[PDB]
Amino acid sequence: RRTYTLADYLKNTFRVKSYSLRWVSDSEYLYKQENNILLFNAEHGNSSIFLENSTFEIFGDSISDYSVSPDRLFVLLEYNYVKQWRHSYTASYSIYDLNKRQLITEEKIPNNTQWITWSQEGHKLAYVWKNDIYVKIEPHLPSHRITSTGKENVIFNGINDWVYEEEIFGAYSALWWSPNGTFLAYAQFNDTGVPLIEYSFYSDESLQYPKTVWIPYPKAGAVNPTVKFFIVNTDSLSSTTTTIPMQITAPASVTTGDHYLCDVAWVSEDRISLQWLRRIQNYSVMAICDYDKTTLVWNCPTTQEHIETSATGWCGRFRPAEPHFTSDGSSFYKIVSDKDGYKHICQFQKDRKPEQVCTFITKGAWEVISIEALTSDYLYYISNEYKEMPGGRNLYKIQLTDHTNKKCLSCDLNPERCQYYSVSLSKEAKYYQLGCRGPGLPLYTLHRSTDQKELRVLEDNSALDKMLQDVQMPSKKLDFIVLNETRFWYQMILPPHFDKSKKYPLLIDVYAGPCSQKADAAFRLNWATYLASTENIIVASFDGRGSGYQGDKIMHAINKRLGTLEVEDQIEAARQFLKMGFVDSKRVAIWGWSYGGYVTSMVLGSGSGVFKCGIAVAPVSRWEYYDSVYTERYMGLPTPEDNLDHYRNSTVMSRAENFKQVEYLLIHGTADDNVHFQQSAQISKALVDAGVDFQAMWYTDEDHGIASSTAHQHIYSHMSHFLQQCFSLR
Amino acid sequence: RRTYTLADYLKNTFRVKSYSLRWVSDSEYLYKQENNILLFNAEHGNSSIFLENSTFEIFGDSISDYSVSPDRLFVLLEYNYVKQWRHSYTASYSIYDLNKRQLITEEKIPNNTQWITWSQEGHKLAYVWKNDIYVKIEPHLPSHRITSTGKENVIFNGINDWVYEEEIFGAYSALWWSPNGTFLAYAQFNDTGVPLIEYSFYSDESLQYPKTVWIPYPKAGAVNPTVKFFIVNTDSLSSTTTTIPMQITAPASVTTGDHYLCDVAWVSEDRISLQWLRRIQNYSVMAICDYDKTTLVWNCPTTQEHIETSATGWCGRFRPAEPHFTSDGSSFYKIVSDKDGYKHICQFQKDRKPEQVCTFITKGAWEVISIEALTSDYLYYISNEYKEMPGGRNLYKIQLTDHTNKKCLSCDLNPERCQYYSVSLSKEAKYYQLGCRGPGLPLYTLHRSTDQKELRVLEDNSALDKMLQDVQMPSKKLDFIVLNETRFWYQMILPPHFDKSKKYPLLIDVYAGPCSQKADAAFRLNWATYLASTENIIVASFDGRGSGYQGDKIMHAINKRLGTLEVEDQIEAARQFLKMGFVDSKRVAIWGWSYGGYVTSMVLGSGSGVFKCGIAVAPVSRWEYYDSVYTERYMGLPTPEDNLDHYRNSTVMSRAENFKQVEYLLIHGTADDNVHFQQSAQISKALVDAGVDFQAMWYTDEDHGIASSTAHQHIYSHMSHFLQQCFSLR
Ligand SMILES: *C(N)[C@@H]1CC[C@H](C#CC)N1C(=O)[C@@H](N)C1CCCC1
Repeated sequence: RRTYTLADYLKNTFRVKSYSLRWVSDSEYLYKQENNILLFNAEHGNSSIFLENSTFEIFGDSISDYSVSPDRLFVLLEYNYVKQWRHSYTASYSIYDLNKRQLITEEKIPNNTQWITWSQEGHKLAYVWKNDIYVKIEPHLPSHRITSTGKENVIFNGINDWVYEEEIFGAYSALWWSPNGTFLAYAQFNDTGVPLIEYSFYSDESLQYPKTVWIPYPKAGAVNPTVKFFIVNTDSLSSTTTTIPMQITAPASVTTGDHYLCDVAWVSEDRISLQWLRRIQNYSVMAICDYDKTTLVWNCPTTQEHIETSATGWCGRFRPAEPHFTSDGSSFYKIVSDKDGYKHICQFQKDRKPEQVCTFITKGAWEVISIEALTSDYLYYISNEYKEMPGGRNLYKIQLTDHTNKKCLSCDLNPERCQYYSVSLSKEAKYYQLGCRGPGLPLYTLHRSTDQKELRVLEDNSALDKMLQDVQMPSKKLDFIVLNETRFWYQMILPPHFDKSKKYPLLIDVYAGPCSQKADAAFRLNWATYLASTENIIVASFDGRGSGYQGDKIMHAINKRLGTLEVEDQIEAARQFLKMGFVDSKRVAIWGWSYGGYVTSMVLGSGSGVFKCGIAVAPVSRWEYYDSVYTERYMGLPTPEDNLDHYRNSTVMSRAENFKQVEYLLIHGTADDNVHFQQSAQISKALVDAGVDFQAMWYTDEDHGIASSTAHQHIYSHMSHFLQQCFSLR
Repeated sequence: RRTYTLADYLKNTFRVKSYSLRWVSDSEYLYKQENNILLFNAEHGNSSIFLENSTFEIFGDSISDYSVSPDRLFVLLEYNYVKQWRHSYTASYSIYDLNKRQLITEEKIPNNTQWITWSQEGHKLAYVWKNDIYVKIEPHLPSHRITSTGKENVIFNGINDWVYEEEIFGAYSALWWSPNGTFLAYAQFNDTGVPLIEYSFYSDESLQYPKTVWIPYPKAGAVNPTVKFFIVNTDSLSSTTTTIPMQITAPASVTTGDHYLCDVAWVSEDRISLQWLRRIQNYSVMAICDYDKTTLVWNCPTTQEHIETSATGWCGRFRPAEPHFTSDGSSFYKIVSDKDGYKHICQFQKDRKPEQVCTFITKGAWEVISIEALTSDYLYYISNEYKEMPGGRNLYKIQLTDHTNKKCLSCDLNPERCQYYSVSLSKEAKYYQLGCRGPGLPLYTLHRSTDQKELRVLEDNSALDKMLQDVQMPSKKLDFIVLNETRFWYQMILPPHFDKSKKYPLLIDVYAGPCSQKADAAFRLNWATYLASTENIIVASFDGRGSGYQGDKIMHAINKRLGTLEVEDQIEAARQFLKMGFVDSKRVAIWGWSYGGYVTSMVLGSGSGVFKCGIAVAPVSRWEYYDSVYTERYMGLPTPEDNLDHYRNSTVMSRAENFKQVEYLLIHGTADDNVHFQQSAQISKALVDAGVDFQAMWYTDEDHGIASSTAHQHIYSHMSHFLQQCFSLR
């Protein structure tokens, strides 16, 4: 008879478990249990201690993470983790020798490393420190410095500058070991002409004068950083004081103007795959380069060029998809849009072919989410094909020799509980583990790939289940509405004993950025759960135009003009929800974070009269303020020669007037390096000039995520009270 | 039957007039009428046009201000006024030749002048541009550059750096023409070791990357700017390419460590008065320097040193008072504390005298506010002696030859309407104009000094009076309560038909900084007027310890420990108001700006239970964040060797917990160069860490005054709604 309190959410009262394993081979995996890394044998539950409750304690309680060398001989112990940006951070490291049973203490690794990684083979280490790359052929041996051009906020060797880390790679690392570890490829970035953004950091109240953080950040249209790709021969390190890395230069069709390095992918140890993109992500080129043993040079013949294009928008979902080469790198499978605009899997031959470079191996009005593995005879992938549910996720399997032999491996399993699967195959797909994120409580099981026999259940949230028994959980409808003759999915978090006859207040949850998906079949315990279970508020999300994985027709619909259709469609969907009867039209709200805050604001300022109040957290107010790689992908360049008009037209401040008809709560982090605060500061000023009263809230020194513990609780409590006040509740 | 709306306040519906004249001689004055400067004759209303509706229009509508040369031959026309800090700003200028009847166009004055001024005599001009001083013996003639060391944020010649402009001189100007204009004295400041504060400026939404403003600003304990005083011979300018200014060096008893230049005052043209202060404003020295015609040097013999001291706190109210020399500079009158700690007027002889340098010419448990004029036989001053009201202001007069011959000149006049006078005597006190700011509507009259005959009434707000007839104005009680056997005045803005039997909600208006005075007899039409006349809220202020003009016992009571007594006494006074019966104890609030916001916050965080809600605008959160000259005057140095403990003890964040028992609204300007925002950012963070919900509001690009038009209206509307919500009104 107890409800799901905001405290339950903020204090993470009801923990949801999972089974994050690490395939160490084609048949064994590592698993952390009671702070003990155990080696498990897929097949027979056969287990065994790998690292003990012990070890980890030497480095006290600061052991941030661990990385086992592929040959399982050493373990990297991360500690002193200091975050910086979405994925970047610096730590301290120690190499533990499993065999000799103790910490290597000789040629230690610098106490402020920005990135480190094992080779794919033995115990080779490559790490970036002070923006320069270093290599240690073996843990006990000394470091060999690979670069020295490294310089803060200027030259990045082996790590990404701000925009690359955020918009292109989504990772800090810019290193790539070749298979067998002979070479080490890396990218270099020059942030020289890139302009700076500078925000204040107050720190402990003891700091008398606030700090100033500056970051080379390119806003739409600004000068971007530049790139260079190198591959260095890791073997010759012992015979020189300095090795000379060879450089690969981007293809001619990309060099005429600004461009980016899209993706890196080693094919074999004498072949590497590189994808390049033009600043106007209209065009993309994936070159395949071969190592010339004679002239000790890499060649990227235009015969193996391969061009990807888009006349509807940009390339790929957020960037060209990654290639998956056959064992002998003669061919590769890659997800690309078919004639109908549906992201599917098709085959390529190393050498390009005149307007027939592909052969689609998948067809349908659904899309392939990702290629999970490629055996010598099978291609395992994940799609949203089943039951025509774009919001669902299932694991499939096609036989290379026979494209008709296509079988779903999770569709049957638990149709009730599971409709959203995540996968994880062993080193050679002998076994696989399924992650049911599906409708019901998450369920983890592993199966033998041959016959799919479910060897055993790794984790079923029985524990959680027992607890949620004494609690009044809300439900989640996941259906679709049809507009202009097209299906448009949505979801709703209905409060407990939801009576379709009564009328509840509605809260629209938004994001709606290009290729986003807020309506899916995944189980979650968030603030929306609290809102329905205790405030009796229906929280609903709607994936409209410019969204999800439903073909380019729908996604590219927003091209060159954000702050348009995705905004309208959000309003339209609310109307449709009202027509569904059980919504108290006199109490409808809308909120969102980042892109979501933008749309919230764009909706509240639409004067549509449909919404009472709204909350925007770290919203974008006008695209010229946001970074280049992201903005330009959908908006082009903010110049009169391109899309300047649409830029200036989609401003939030341009709608300050319409805010008089709404209660608005603007929240922004003070140290937000992603969405600059400048954005909200610009919005509040616009409303002040418009004589529109509203509520604001800044979070001192908080990130783009406002995710520090106290801040996290504070911001949700404050928003809760805002809704309570707005919905006449409390 | 109509009330005084917030709109009346924000739109300045009911204008209050005045009569700001400019004595051009001992018998004529200038006055702006219908954008026409008219010359009036004191005695017979005899008027006459000086400058027409015309002239001013050439420079369109940007004519910011005008300055008439003392010999009335030329007029300085200011336009293109660009503010910067409390008093600083840059403009463009034009000199209009009254005689030749047209704008001088030859040797124009630089289009970005930081400061300019006529000599006290003819048409000599001295102006600062690019931090260097220039002189033009006559308008048509070319400029003679006096300094060249001038450099932005580093070397200031003739203008004050940030802290001097704000805390010492309260003006941008650091130039002083000698009488007869032979010399031009000026101060120079080196901001070299002074640290910088840097805030962001967003500007129009069109600016893609926000600006960063940096200002050398010394926070408590930091390295201060340094000073140097020079006097240059303005006569020799025509015979050199460069003149060499002579420098005066501060007295020995001030040079051992950090110090400041207190005040400058020309005695005659061969004698100048300079006041110096030690960084620890415990000690002050006023040297009198004489010009040596032989060795062409200025001498400041220690025989004419004159020392001012304080064993209770600091010197003067906000700094040593200014000297007023006799015609022959043999003696001077200066306001100083007497044996009982009461600021009174006493005589000094050029040469100091061993522990008898003074002879008080005034006694009493009241204080002399200021010395208005010194005739060869009379000394006109202003005090709060009458009716024992420290909150009142009257004009007095003592005969030098007979100190018994002391007569009040405004006490009788209009005891009902006027109790707060401002004065303005002609060049030689032949006539004088009185400014009744008193209880009733302001009244301006001028009298002939001889017999005090009121020649005529310059302005009585009959116009305003007629309008306030159809409006329900609140009243203002100004009385005192007695604590620990001492009188402590307060005031109340009682709503219209105020019934002493009913119970109204109470709003405490605070400032309470050292030597402040919120309870006085001056007429005002502010937000407090709206609050009483329309919301029926009683707005009251209370001058407690460390306040007003009631002797050093009361003012110095707060020495070395701010955030103490002045805070408590504010709570005590609220209790006393509650005991007065007509206050609805269940709805008592408190608000304040700058120092006032500090106390509001210190009170709300006192957990005294006496207040429901409170609003703090641009508050100070801990004294180490505020500037040196101000903070140290009352707090000493933030070192363990001095007062570090009291600094750390009087923090607002140190009381975050007690805020759970109160609704708090924190407002701060984004471009506040005075109270750095860092202060509020530090407060909000403290509350967030304490898990205390509250309301915040930033004002993009607003000053310390948040006084831009739209911001002004927005911030008061927002505060009004906050109180309405808090007082269950609205
Ligand atoms: C706000 N008014 C800030 C807070 C501290 C200091 C005070 C007081 C009273 N202050 C000031 O702006 C200074 N500059 C003072 C100087 C005299 C009135 C304003």
